[PDB]
Amino acid sequence: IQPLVCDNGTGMVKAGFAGDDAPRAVFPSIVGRPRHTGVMVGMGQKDAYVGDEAQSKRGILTLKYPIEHGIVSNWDDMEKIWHHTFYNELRVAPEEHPVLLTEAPLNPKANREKMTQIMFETFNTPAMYVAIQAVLSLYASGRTTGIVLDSGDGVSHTVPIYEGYALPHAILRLDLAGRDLTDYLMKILTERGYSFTTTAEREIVRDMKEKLAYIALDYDQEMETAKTSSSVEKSYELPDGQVITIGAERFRCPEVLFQPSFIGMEAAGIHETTYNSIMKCDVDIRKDLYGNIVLSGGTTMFPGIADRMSKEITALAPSSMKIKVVAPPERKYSVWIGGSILASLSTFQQMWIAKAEYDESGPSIVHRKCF
Amino acid sequence: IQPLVCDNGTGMVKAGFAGDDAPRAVFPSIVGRPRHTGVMVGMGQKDAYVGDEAQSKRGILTLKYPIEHGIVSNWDDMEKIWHHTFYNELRVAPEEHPVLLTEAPLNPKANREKMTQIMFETFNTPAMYVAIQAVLSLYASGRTTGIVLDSGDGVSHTVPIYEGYALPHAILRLDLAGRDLTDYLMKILTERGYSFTTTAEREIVRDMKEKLAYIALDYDQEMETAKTSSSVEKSYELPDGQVITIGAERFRCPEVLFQPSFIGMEAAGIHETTYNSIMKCDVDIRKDLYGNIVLSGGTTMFPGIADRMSKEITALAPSSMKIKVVAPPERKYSVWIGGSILASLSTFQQMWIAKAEYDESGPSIVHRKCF
Amino acid sequence: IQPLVCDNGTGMVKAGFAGDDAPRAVFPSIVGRPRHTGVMVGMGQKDAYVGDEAQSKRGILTLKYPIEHGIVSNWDDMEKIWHHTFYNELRVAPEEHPVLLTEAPLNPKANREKMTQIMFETFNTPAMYVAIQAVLSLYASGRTTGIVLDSGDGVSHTVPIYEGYALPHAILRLDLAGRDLTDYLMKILTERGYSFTTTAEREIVRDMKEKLAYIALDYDQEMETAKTSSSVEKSYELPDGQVITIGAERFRCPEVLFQPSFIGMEAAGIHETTYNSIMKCDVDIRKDLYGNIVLSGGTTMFPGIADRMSKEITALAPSSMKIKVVAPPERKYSVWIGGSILASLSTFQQMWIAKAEYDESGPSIVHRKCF
Amino acid sequence: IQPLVCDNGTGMVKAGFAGDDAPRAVFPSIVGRPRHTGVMVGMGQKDAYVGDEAQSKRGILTLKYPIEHGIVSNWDDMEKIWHHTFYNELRVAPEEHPVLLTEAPLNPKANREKMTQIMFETFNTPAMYVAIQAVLSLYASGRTTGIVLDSGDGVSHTVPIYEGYALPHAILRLDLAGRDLTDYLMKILTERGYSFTTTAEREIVRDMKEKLAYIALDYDQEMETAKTSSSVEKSYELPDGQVITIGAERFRCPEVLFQPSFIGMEAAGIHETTYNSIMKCDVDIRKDLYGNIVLSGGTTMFPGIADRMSKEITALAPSSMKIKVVAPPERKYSVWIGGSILASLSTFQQMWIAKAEYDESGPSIVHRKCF
Amino acid sequence: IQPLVCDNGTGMVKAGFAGDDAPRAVFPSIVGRPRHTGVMVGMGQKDAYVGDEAQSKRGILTLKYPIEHGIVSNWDDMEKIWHHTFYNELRVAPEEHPVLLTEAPLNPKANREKMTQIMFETFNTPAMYVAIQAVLSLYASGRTTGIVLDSGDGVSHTVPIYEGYALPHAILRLDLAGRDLTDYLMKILTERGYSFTTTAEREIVRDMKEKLAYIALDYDQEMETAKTSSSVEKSYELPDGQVITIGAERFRCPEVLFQPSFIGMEAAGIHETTYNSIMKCDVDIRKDLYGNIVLSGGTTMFPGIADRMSKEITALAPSSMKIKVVAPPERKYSVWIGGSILASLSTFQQMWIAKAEYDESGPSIVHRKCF
Ligand SMILES: Nc1ncnc2c1ncn2[C@@H]1O[C@H](COP(=O)(O)OP(=O)(O)O)[C@@H](O)[C@H]1O
Ligand SMILES: Nc1ncnc2c1ncn2[C@@H]1O[C@H](COP(=O)(O)OP(=O)(O)O)[C@@H](O)[C@H]1O
Ligand SMILES: Nc1ncnc2c1ncn2[C@@H]1O[C@H](COP(=O)(O)OP(=O)(O)O)[C@@H](O)[C@H]1O
Ligand SMILES: Nc1ncnc2c1ncn2[C@@H]1O[C@H](COP(=O)(O)OP(=O)(O)O)[C@@H](O)[C@H]1O
Ligand SMILES: Nc1ncnc2c1ncn2[C@@H]1O[C@H](COP(=O)(O)OP(=O)(O)O)[C@@H](O)[C@H]1O
Ligand SMILES: [Mg+2]
Ligand SMILES: [Mg+2]
Ligand SMILES: [Mg+2]
Ligand SMILES: [Mg+2]
Ligand SMILES: [Mg+2]
Repeated sequence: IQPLVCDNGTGMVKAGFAGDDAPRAVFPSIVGRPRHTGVMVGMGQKDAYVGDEAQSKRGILTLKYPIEHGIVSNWDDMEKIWHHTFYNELRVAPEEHPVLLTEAPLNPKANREKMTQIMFETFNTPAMYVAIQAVLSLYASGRTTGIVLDSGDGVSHTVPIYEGYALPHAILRLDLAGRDLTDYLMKILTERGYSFTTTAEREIVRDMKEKLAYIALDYDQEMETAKTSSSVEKSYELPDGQVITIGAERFRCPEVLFQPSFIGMEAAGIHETTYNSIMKCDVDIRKDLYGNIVLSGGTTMFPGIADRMSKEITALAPSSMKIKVVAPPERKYSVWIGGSILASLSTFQQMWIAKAEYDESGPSIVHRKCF
Repeated sequence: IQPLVCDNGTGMVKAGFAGDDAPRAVFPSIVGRPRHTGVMVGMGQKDAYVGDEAQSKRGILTLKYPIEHGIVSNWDDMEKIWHHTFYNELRVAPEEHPVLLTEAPLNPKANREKMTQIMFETFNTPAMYVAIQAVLSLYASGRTTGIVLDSGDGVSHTVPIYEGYALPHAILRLDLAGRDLTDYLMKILTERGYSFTTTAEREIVRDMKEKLAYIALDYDQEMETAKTSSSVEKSYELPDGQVITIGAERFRCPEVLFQPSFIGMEAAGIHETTYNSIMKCDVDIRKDLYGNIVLSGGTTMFPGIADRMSKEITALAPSSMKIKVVAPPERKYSVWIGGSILASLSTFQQMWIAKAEYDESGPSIVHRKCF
Repeated sequence: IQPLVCDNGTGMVKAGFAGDDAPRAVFPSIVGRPRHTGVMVGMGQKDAYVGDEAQSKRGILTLKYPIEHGIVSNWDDMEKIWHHTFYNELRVAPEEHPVLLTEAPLNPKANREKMTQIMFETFNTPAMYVAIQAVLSLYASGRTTGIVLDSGDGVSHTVPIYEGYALPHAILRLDLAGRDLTDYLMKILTERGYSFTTTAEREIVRDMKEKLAYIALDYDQEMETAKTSSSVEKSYELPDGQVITIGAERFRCPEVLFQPSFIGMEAAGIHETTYNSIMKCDVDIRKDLYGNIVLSGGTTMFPGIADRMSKEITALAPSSMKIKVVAPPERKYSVWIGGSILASLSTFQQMWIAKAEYDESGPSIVHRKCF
Repeated sequence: IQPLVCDNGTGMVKAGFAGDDAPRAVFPSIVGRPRHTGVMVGMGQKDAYVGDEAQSKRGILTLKYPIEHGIVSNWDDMEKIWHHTFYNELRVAPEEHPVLLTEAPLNPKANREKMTQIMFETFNTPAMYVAIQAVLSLYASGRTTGIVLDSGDGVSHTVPIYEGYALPHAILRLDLAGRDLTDYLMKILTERGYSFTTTAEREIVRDMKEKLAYIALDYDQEMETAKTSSSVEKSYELPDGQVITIGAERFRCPEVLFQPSFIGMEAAGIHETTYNSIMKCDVDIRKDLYGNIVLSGGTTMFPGIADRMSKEITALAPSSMKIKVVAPPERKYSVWIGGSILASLSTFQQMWIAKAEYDESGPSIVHRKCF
Repeated sequence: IQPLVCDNGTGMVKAGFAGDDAPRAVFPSIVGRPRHTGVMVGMGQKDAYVGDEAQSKRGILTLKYPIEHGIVSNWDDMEKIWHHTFYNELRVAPEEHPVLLTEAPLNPKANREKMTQIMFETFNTPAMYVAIQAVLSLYASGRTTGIVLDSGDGVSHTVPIYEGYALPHAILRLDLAGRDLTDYLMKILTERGYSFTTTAEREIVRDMKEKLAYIALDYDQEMETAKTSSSVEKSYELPDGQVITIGAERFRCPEVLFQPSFIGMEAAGIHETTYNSIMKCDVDIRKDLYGNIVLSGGTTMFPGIADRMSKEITALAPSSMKIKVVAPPERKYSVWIGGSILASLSTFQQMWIAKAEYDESGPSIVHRKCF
């Protein structure tokens, strides 16, 4: 009876039972299709590889995320990911457990409504609820007032909350996330002389982004130090044994997250995003929001992102307020942990919109906006 | 058996037992309502914040004084303040102690009568009495003849008294008080370039009025000195660390209390108010009223208001009479102290109109006009 | 010798000679800066695009209004707009004609004073005057008593006037204007699934606001009708040929102007703004102000705003007084027409503060407060 | 003093003086080495044949392009091509004229920097500049806004430009070009039964690609017509008198340029390449880029490539925008003509980085990114 | 009902029933014609000797392989080999069993189509299929991912396969095979002084190639050791008792297979062939192809060809990947064994194109490209 907490994130799908501490199913939301063979059912190799099988057969597939910046945009491959999780990764009938789902804020209502329609009509979910990822990360942080800055690979949204009482009029969202960081690493590794153009090469560049790239404090001084051949240069073994010496491109990929004009995404920086979310909030809230700024999402796992977020809000904020950038471990999993917290909550048990209630009112039930 | 002395003032509610020297419950009469969330009982955050809790959650609330210039005008939030005091601030059953209540003079009789009705029928008060604030401040001043000039944030009323023998035909009341001073500080800080429009910003402006504003002697000479950048300029830290340099707006807010045409309240100045209350009194009373003019209420806590009241009555009075402007400390609390004096008085124990007497005669009992 | 009437409005700058009927220069107050190229003077493309040139190059620029809610806040780009008008749009030496300027009421005095300083010291204006926009719109309405309700894209201020005799103590100002309507249309088109985040997309959303949005009578009944797919849905061609079907978002953008809590601007509605400006005025003035309420500014060009202003003041006013909501054509240009009227007036020729008088008294001359 | 414009293209090297209309030196960038004899200096036949001499001795040589997809990858044979041009083809001392050089965009910086090092240190160039081929082709097209789609035998890069103001964040590059078309013609002539495996046979296949292959409109209908023995079949005389009847292989070689999955180059088609370069650009730029799409490079000389580019962007673009595929004559030479235009420009005379300036700053001068 | 598996190889024709382990008919594909007598039917000696009879009468015949590098090029003698097999070697009616046929990849389609036409119209085959030899050798190797390097006497083709999913865009073929090795042994035995010019002498040279020639590790060091008269010299008895001492010509015949420039076949070496077939494949496939490289065909029966293939791919591959050159026994027969595996497969029973289906669709059926 432990309800399912499926973090339906952009990059990877995290899923597991409520009341746990780590998801069982941790695998990327990738559906792979072959590119140099026939789809004959007769010999019948397969047709589609989902997640870790797609990661194994990464070479002969056309890997494509079905979702697009939170918008699902492709229902068939998404549904393939759904039943693949439910019947191969967690191995439970979907009518046995309720399904608590996650999303990015400010989504088009057709996405939430048709996702509810598929969960209720294809899988016959007993009951469900769709929650914002940032409120879940705040509940997993163990506090009541903070700003949760999630940036999960398609989105980068900020949400301020003050002792509960969620503020819908200062939630704001960007598009600069880890996908653009991967594409910028493609555009910047062309300077070294290494061709990266395919989806397998895309996943290799994404792996180099995860394991190799750090973030500096002063970008200009670090560019000054990246003139002599110093310790900023580093090698990396490719899966065919090839070695790439990555020099100044270590720190100049997370520089996009604080200078979005380097890829031409005309928007504010993430520090300016959070500071303007503070400025949209009124006074007497700011003192409790300058001191509990909380990072979340997997793209806050850069080494030194907290001290880059410090000295930069500090330049924007007045210099008499405590700038307490809080970045815990398991920032990848904070949304799932908060979903497991709310799914275990007895007070939350009023919020499970049942399929019976879906047949009672109709598909317009999913925008009642309660907690 | 010590009866309750509840100063039901406009700005803050002062309450405490009789025979004390300071009220236990000192908190503003503010009921706050949320403005960016739902009022769902299920999660059930709260619904209303009263006084100091509203002062803590000042940012996310719509703060609103229920009372209006002495007229209560909103019975539900006022009743919320009543039981919040009686069960959270003083922590006593209201049938255990009698309740001595305060009011501004010349109120509409429905306010006093329905307040008596709520104290007798909702709370089951054993006995009560409603007294004028100025007579209480005179009894706390320790004299028998004087003019008490109370101005408590919605009202500014003057009462002359001569050795007892309260004069109902020279009591006169205005509306110019600290609320209009706060709104004038909003209108005058727009010249500096600081937006103040919300109720949280209203309370911040009220705090600046309390802690920063003094009152001059000659307003024209002080405007003459407020042309060079001199010591009249002063800074102030806001709760988000913002700094406002307040220059000539220090002294030009209490200038409204002696020039009410600056906000368009077409009435007499407070000095002209008191002088005309003297002129409404007959001769052989004036000599004992020019020498015992007593300030009271929290809006007489401006630095130098006594010497501004001097030289100004002196210009109105003939120059052969002692103009003795008396302004003690605890002018905020003088009404409560006089209420504690009368509530301790054995002679006053005839005046406690009981709920039994309320059932004896009816709701018209509250206008017998005795001492 | 025809003096310049420059409507220095928030959205667009209207300017022309006195004694005319329409401004020659009608172009938005926008200074554009490039975002994907170098500012090398050698090839020297340009550096800044002003107004209609910025509107032409809307795609490759960072369009930014220099002004901010009446406050100019950026003197260099504003000065660029000034000399661009004077030397490209009207083509006259600024010392040849006097310059009558417009502003929103309750501005910080540094804005008016430094604007006068730039007009007198950079351009060498012969003489000038700064007038409130609402008094100009009343003079262009051809009446002597009314309430002018201007809402020009950064401000929304109301001014009551009774047979001349301007009342400074009932003029009141808000911040809810067309800029917030554009940002709310961004926040509400995210529900349809159309990304609008850049300044070019901002101007496209502003164009859709001008050409597509109407205003309802009963918002709740119109939301009731916006459940079936009815004629409230409508398409719009984007400059790349894209088509957006706008349904209930037609009428729910001007709903912000009568429900400012939908964006969290905690203030009164525009109807409550005007009604409270009436209540700040005394009786015997109200009968001549309930019958001559005059709309002005470009954001009163919504279809049906007069009948929305009716039935809503009528619910606030007593039901025995004529509620005559007057909304002429050319409400965009009414401030400029009234400026052309006063600039043609021989009686007004005492009010032209010359640069010689600026050197006579000093920069404190601009607050003498005469008509 | 007419500076050298050397189109350093992949296939052939075009070079000539500035201010002309056609290059003097038009010969392929091929260095040939013997394969059935000794390299004895004693008799001393030769050692290497460059370009047209290699084309004459095509049979007994191992013909090899030194460059590789824009990357030079072989400095000695490239330097042989350089001095062979400068001393046999144009016959001028390289210190007499400045050398304007061309390249494909997104090259590894070592290629540009060491090419500058060789031009400055081996040849002692007086001054130089390296320009993108697409900007040169746009300047030779005589317009200011367009998308130049160059595909010169190793690369196929698209560049959007809007009234100057070069956009570095929508330039994107592929590898599918004429080299892969030649290798696909080898792989597809094996079906006819004609062995092509050597570099002489490679050049013969390249000549058949130039002179024989057209491009269809509907590939499926043209495959339908290529079932009956129709006029799509055609003969060709080889240099030994052999005759090959080429049937459906006429049109199915440029089909690779619009179906890159036929050789397994997992990327977008050239139409999808240009359409995604449009989509990377923002709106208000697209209308001026759907109407001025410009082809360039020698591999746009297929018969009917303009009408194949039409009806295919039209299926991708919305059907309300003018799709004006512009394909001039001399698309081979457009880069050289634009180089002759900029090399004649007096405004461009600031951009000639001298060898003196190379000794001033150092070899890092070649990435200042100015026009 | 066991279907025929006829390895239609270049050198010898292997044929036998499915489900066996060795072919019954193992004889060379040679048709012999007399050269010193008349073809009179009257006495009627014979006219043509096929295979082993031609091998017996090797002296008085003009032995000629009908096939040419996979291309059959002579239909009458090939048809003689077909019915000679079917009626003298296996002794079964061809309509009794289906016939699974083998071929080299990239053949001209007329060869496959007319071979199908002869099998269906002359012999009346019930059903058939034509498979690539390398896929058969991989299925006989018992793995799913590898590179099969077949070199059967006319061809030398490499095919990479990854868990099924056959890659048509990295299959590549040469012409250097055992025929050229035999002709090079003719050209190199002229140095010893032994005339070999006839087809009988050709078969004797081929027998010496099979039984006498090994392959070295370092060719230069083995040439260094082939200066003193050492154990590299060896004798051989000819069928007339003649003895040839073969010295350095032992190892210098398979040196052609790794140095194809010694006969002037301008192509890559077999190690460079396989390495470039790896490079044509993408990454994440290479690790499973560097470790399962599989030799096949009879010309991989040289002593030490595995250790020559090692240290040579190892010099080309990076030195951090396992180079596992796998060379089983029965590399001659691996194609036939894999054909017997697929001909026994029940899943493969969809692939038997019947003569009925040949009359259904037509002769274009043989290019449907399924497994
Ligand atoms: N060590 C790391 N450093 C920087 N980024 C990381 C690291 N590990 C993971 N990431 C980023 O986190 C992403 C996956 O986490 P997350 O954003 O939570 O997925 P989702 O998109 O589902 O929210 C990866 O795409 C990667 O970009
Ligand atoms: N130091 C001060 N200077 C000027 N005014 C003050 C000061 N302290 C308090 N006040 C005024 O006193 C008010 C509260 O006191 P009081 O008038 O007694 O409340 P009530 O309205 O209940 O009578 C505040 O609203 C403030 O305007
Ligand atoms: N047809 C229309 N319907 C609604 N609003 C309009 C219309 N036309 C113009 N507007 C509004 O009027 C504004 C420009 O007029 P105005 O407010 O006079 O400019 P300013 O800010 O200079 O006063 C635009 O920003 C737009 O928001
Ligand atoms: N008539 C033609 N039809 C198709 N392609 C052609 C034709 N003429 C030339 N080409 C192609 O143009 C190439 C040479 O031109 P170009 O691409 O400008 O050289 P570069 O590689 O130097 O840019 C040749 O390799 C050939 O592939
Ligand atoms: N012991 C051996 N050493 C080297 N090569 C051999 C040996 N035995 C056979 N061969 C080669 O194998 C060839 C026959 O095998 P194979 O290539 O399978 O025939 P096919 O051409 O039908 O594929 C002979 O022509 C010979 O060149
Ligand atoms: Mg995630
Ligand atoms: Mg009080
Ligand atoms: Mg305007
Ligand atoms: Mg070229
Ligand atoms: Mg064989």
